[PDB]
Amino acid sequence: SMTSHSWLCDGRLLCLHDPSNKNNWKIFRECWKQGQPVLVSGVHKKLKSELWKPEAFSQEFGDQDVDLVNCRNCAIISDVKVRDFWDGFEIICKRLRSEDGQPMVLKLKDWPPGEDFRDMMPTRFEDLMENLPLPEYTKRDGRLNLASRLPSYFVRPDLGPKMYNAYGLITAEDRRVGTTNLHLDVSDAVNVMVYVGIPIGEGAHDEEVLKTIDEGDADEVTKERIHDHKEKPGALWHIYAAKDAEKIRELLRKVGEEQGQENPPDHDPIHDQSWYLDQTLRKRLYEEYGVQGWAIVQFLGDAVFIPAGAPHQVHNLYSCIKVAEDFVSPEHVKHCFRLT
Ligand SMILES: Cn1nc(-c2cccs2)cc1N
Ligand SMILES: [Cl-]
Ligand SMILES: [Cl-]
Ligand SMILES: [Cl-]
Ligand SMILES: [Cl-]
Ligand SMILES: [Mn+2]
Repeated sequence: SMTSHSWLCDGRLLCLHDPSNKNNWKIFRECWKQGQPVLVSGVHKKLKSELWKPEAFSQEFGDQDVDLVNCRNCAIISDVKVRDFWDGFEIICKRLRSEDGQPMVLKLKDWPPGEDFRDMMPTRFEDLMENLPLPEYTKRDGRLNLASRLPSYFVRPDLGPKMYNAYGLITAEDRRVGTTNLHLDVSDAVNVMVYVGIPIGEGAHDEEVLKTIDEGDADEVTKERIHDHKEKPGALWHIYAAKDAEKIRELLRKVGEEQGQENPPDHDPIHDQSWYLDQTLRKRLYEEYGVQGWAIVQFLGDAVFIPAGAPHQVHNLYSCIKVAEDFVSPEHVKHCFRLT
């Protein structure tokens, strides 16, 4: 039967079921005030599916010049056509290959560039902004979004949204690599999974996705949702409370020193965006510093709400198109203030 909501992460994560329910705020606001992330399912059912396909991006924008990132080694592939990314999104026999002859795992960097999403793709901009959940928080002019109402004493977010496009990680060795490394933002954000590409035939890797979820830190209800099939899993997130950010910095300074890095005692390994917490490092964080996080699998149409100041990282299980909007809720405005 239909219900308003359910819990994941052993009761520590709110999951809202109806993205356009006018009463969502009554359930959301207490979890949000406590500094928790929140998940909202079903946003894909609200969107125009034909606007969010890889083949349409390639057809409309394919002659644009872009840079890619090789996720496995952070090498930059400079000044190639955006069709070279999109045509290999799902069809592995069309993907760029490294020197070893293997298909690469690529991220499309800064596309659309800077604040250009609305100008480059006005129909996509409308379809997304009209269907975002918790619209009093997330719309540019929502009553609980302070972004347009704050003086220069506050760091203000860029004009959005921003698109995040990358292939899925494939191999056992790939399990320890991030799509987006551990970092934090001084604004709140909502991140929507608008498309998941699961390759079939020549380069299918469904076995190692299932091994990754079964051997990892996800909850039993999350593990249930994977094994049911039915919905397409996109990306594995780890999110940490803003209050735990300095303990995470302490662990990463200690690990950097063990690995013979030479860093000043005050350097900020979260701001550097150079680390992915693999299973070893997540267990050490819990055992040695007493810090627990939230392990979240973002399926097609799931919106992840990330609180300002919360360290987070992302690992794509399959090829993903994500679209994210920054906002400034009153609950977390302290994180962007420029004094004390
Ligand atoms: C590999 N795989 N494929 C699926 C779906 C395909 C179409 C709907 S759901 C779910 C998983 N885990
Ligand atoms: Cl907070
Ligand atoms: Cl458009
Ligand atoms: Cl709302
Ligand atoms: Cl990154
Ligand atoms: Mn982020």
